[PDB]
Amino acid sequence: MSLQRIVRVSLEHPTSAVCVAGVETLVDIYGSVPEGTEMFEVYGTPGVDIYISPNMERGRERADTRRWRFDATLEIIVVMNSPSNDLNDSHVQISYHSSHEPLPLAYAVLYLTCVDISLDCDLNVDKRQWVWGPSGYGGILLVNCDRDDPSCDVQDNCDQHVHCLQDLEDMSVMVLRTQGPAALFDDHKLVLHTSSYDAKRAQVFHICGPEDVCEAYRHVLGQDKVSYEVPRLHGDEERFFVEGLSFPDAGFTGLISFHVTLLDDSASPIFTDTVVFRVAPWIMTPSTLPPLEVYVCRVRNNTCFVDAVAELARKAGCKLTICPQAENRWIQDEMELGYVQAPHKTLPVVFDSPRNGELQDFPYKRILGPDFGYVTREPRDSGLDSFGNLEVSPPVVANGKEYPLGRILIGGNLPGRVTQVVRDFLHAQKVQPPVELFVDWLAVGHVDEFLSFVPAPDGKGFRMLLASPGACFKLFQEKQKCGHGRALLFQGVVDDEQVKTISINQVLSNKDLINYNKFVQSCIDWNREVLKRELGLAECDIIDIPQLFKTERKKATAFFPDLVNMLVLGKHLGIPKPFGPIINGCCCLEEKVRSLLEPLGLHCTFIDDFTPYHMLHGEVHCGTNVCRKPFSFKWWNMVP
Amino acid sequence: MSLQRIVRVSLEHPTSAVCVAGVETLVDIYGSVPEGTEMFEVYGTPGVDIYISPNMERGRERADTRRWRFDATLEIIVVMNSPSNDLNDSHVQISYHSSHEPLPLAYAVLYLTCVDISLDCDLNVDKRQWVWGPSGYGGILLVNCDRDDPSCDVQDNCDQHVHCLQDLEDMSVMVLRTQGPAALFDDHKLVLHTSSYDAKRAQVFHICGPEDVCEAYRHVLGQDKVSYEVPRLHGDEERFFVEGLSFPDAGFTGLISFHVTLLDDSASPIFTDTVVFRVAPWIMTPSTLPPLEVYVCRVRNNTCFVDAVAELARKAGCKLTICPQAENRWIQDEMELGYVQAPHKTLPVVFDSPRNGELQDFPYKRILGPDFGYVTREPRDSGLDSFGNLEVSPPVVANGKEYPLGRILIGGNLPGRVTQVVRDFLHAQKVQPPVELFVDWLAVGHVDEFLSFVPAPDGKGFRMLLASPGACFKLFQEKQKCGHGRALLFQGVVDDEQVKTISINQVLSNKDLINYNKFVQSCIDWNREVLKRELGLAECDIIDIPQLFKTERKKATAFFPDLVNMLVLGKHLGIPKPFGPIINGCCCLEEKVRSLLEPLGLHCTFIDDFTPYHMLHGEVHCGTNVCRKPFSFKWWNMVP
Ligand SMILES: *CC(=N)NCCC[C@H](NC(=O)c1ccccc1)C(N)=O
Ligand SMILES: *CC(=N)NCCC[C@H](NC(=O)c1ccccc1)C(N)=O
Ligand SMILES: [Ca+2]
Ligand SMILES: [Ca+2]
Ligand SMILES: [Ca+2]
Ligand SMILES: [Ca+2]
Ligand SMILES: [Ca+2]
Ligand SMILES: [Ca+2]
Ligand SMILES: [Ca+2]
Ligand SMILES: [Ca+2]
Ligand SMILES: [Ca+2]
Ligand SMILES: [Ca+2]
Ligand SMILES: [Cl-]
Ligand SMILES: [Cl-]
Ligand SMILES: [Cl-]
Ligand SMILES: [Cl-]
Ligand SMILES: [Cl-]
Ligand SMILES: [Cl-]
Ligand SMILES: [Cl-]
Ligand SMILES: [Cl-]
Repeated sequence: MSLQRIVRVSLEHPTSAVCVAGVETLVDIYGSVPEGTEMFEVYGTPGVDIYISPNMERGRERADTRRWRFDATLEIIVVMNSPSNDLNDSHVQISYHSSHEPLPLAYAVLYLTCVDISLDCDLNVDKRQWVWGPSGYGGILLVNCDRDDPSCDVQDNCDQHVHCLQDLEDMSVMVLRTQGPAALFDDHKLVLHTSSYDAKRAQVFHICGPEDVCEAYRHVLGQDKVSYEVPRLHGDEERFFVEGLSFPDAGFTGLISFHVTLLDDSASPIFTDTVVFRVAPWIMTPSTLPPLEVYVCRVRNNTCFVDAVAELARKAGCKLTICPQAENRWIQDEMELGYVQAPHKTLPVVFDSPRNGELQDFPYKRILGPDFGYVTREPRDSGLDSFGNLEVSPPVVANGKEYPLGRILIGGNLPGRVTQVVRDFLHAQKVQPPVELFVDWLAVGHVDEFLSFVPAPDGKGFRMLLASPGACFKLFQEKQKCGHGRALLFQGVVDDEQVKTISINQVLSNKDLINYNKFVQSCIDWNREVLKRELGLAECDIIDIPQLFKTERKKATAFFPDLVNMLVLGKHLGIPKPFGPIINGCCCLEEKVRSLLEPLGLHCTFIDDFTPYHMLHGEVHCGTNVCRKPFSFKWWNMVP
Repeated sequence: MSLQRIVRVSLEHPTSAVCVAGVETLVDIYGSVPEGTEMFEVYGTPGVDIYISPNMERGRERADTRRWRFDATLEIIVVMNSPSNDLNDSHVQISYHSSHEPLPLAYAVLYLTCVDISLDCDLNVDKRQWVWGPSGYGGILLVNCDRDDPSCDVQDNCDQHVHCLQDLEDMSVMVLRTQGPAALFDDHKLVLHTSSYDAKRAQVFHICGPEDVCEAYRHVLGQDKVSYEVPRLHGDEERFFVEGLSFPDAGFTGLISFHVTLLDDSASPIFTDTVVFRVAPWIMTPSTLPPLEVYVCRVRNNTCFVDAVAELARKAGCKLTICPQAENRWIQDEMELGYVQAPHKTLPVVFDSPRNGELQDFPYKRILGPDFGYVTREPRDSGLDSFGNLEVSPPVVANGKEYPLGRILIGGNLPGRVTQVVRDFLHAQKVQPPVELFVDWLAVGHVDEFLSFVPAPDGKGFRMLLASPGACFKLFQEKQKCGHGRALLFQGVVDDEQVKTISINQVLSNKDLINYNKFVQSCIDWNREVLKRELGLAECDIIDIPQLFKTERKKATAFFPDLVNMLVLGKHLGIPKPFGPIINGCCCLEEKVRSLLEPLGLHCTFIDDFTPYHMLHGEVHCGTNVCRKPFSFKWWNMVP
């Protein structure tokens, strides 16, 4: 199951074959044996393993211990597991014998120069193929999309040099052992190389001075450099550092091959070794994971929303990053905070939306720190649904398959959508197979407007919450059956243009509003069945949250503040204050929200956001982004 | 495991839902039930199946036989397995009851209009995915690369019409059943469609008059036509005929999807059905299969070679197609005769080489008959190895995997080849994973110059024959040991420029020739080990044929006529007459060839081809092509 070579010898002159350590070499002869050959012996220098074996069966046996009856169906295998100290310091001798004369009929001498050449980085086996699963192997290469060097205002993938002392942590090591006699390399070339396609996807740096000098990490393989001649500057081992340049995309499967080759120019190759890296994909974090940093804007009239986000994220231990002006508020539409995982350094990565104009400068300026990669996709042609539309589910099981990193959720329409480049990126990450949903019926049309996952220690670890006009129907009808129909919804709120205060009786007896909410619930029910199919969830995990919808056209906006589309930080969730019907001094919508959520251990704190948001078609989740702790499950044993 | 719909009803007004036959519909309500609801009954029109089931377990039970205690965790499923005869001719009625008053509290009525819509072609299940293996399913679509219509000088894929009466045999049927009430279609649209990418890869024709009129096969889906409105011209069933336009290539995985959709414009879709075709790949035929037609040229000085090919192919029952002038001889370099298989009509297909100049007109003019497809690949940039370099192995087992259609064999060099477009085509056929070999050392450099498979009822059904200078070494040395060293090789042959007659002693004692043949055998041994690894063959299946090699440069031509590179037609093989050393009135090389081949039942007939060929670097196989009977093993259950 190893490399096989056939080196033939001649009874006229000895041969000077060069072999590679560990590789087997079949030994045969040009022409025929002596005329009266009946037996043969074979002998080898210490450190030269000689085995005899029939060509039919595959059982090996030491060959230098007896005089073998001659048989053309036998074959001799020579293996040198250790490199030679000097050229041709070992040899094999085959003598042919007959019972007629006592002396050997003929000799066949083969001198051997053994060289130990191997290229290895981190062999997680064939070493030339990448296989998925817990029993899989292969090296992982990152993309290095961050800024570790403070001198640069640009990305770390752009420089052909390495002018940072800790940027090397983002790269992958690759050791080339080249043990053997030095004079051999006066006759043979050592060439590292890679295909031009892979060369345009990653860069390799040789080392000329260990661990101290930035100029010593000499760039040897890049966009135009497809091959390089390793001078063996350190002796029997050369260290290389490879950094990826791109993420898996529509045309890039995600595998790059690096080869080393020994050439005989005084060129003809006699040995080649390969190493295959897989570019680690971009992984999204659903709301079920523990949060790390909460992001929120501060706009010309954002006064108490920031304070509420602060005093409510301090219960989950978050960093509370704040933006001074946002050039305007929608911090959840411009960026999505995922990560890329490696067995040495897993770093979080921001994905920048092509929905630009307000926060278009925030990610590439003040979000890619030392360990914070940056990736973005802009189409050549336009985005209307963007990263409010992009969410991720918890780990699920559906269609027989298991999704331990969840599935991606984006919206669209069935008969005709998010731009094709973003779709291609998400589908090419291959680790969270996306599920395209129906969101085109909403005004802005983002998935997070009707769907939100929440952690709950029961059932499946989480609950999927869906907005449901029928839930509000049931709640308002059951409250009417008590006599509180004259309770008003928008009663307690700072009214500037005096949004008209509607009552329960007015809402329930408004035919157009009720029919429009029935249509909205039919859309949400279609999405609900698609979610149950593609995520394998039951009604035990699905909770309906009461929510009505306004409209000024054929598309849907929220009637009162959207209860779903909330900020979910582990045990604490910030929900938009619905300003519902006050029945006993407390909002009945808030009472229903508590009755639905707090039995799951969560604590619901409602934020007044009627003036800052919900009048520009957004809620707290629309104004708050968050990055989360990566999954414990590693992405390589995923068997897609 | 079917499509799931949720249709909600209201206690205020009945609903008029339209459902699809076989599809389940969950029935719920907007808002809450009556105030004192304790029980409920459900009733359905004959032909309406109503089941009750808890939302946790998945056991169904008929629901219209008792009065059920009310439970919000129960759900009712409505299924109509048969289409309706008139609009809303069936209905479901849900009554809510209490033990307090004897009459029902409220009713909920849902009228149903059932329509049976289904698109099916040949469902070999999900019907939207193509899976490999004996337990796999999916439809097969051909490419229709032949000329069934005599009126056209061009291919059958080029016309947008169908002006042939038997070209339809090459297409694939696709039936769309649309049973239901006719008035429904006054309100709903029926749309067939496909993605523009798939639209550029295949064409679809609707039918407007059965089996008689060519103009009735109306083109509905093509390069620009991505959607079409089916008028239901025949009633409850429409027939479509789809023909493929391309083979699987680097950018085309080989799958095309056709969808049908029911729209509600008085548009909103409520049902969509899909059908996925796989384009059948191009399959090559190795020499082990029985032959059908032998092809050979007739050139200005080809006198007895054609006669020998004729009188030697008449033993295997071949058609013996002859070319009058070939515009010059290399009929094996211009074309490769494979086939494309379908469950209805498997047709042979020629693959035209980009090596043009001599026979560039033969395939597209006089080889694509009624059932003879044509495919070709020309690069935008040049071919130097072409279709002498392209061969195919018998079914093998290697690397654990099983190759029941064999593997493709093409030549090249390791450190740097056949053009990339041909490589991409062969690799994209996906059914015979190619093995790139080392052939760059030869003058013309074709795989068939040193490798040939032959049928033999023993071992594995076949024997791989490799040219070996060492075999000729052994033969000439064993003949020297008798005293026939003064026997001459090129003795009996028509000598015009008097090729010098060499003897065995002169050949064996020529140091340059012997060393060059040793290098040649080392190359062939590298290829031999690669073949043993990639085909899983042992020495029991490998036979070495004696062959020496000339040279006027650093590349290799044949010394005497190449014994391998022969015409293999089942039990009969035409071998080039080697004109070897005559020892007892018979050529000793022919005696060795017989001793190696005839014990396998084969019969060796040698053809004088020294003047026609072997002086322009070719042998009988270089001047003879052949198509063979397709494999009995079908390509769809191949599990690549
Ligand atoms: C949850 C979420 N991401 N919501 C997005 C906020 C909607 C926003 N709409 C506006 O800014 C707007 C307000 C008033 C008039 C016109 C537009 C958007 N375009 O995404
Ligand atoms: C087995 C096979 N396909 N052989 C190919 C024939 C070689 C041919 N060479 C010539 O025609 C030639 C003759 C004399 C001088 C220069 C070229 C070819 N080019 O393929
Ligand atoms: Ca750098
Ligand atoms: Ca870095
Ligand atoms: Ca942006
Ligand atoms: Ca770093
Ligand atoms: Ca998002
Ligand atoms: Ca046609
Ligand atoms: Ca045809
Ligand atoms: Ca051609
Ligand atoms: Ca036909
Ligand atoms: Ca061929
Ligand atoms: Cl050798
Ligand atoms: Cl893709
Ligand atoms: Cl509901
Ligand atoms: Cl308030
Ligand atoms: Cl409905
Ligand atoms: Cl390909
Ligand atoms: Cl041999
Ligand atoms: Cl003769």
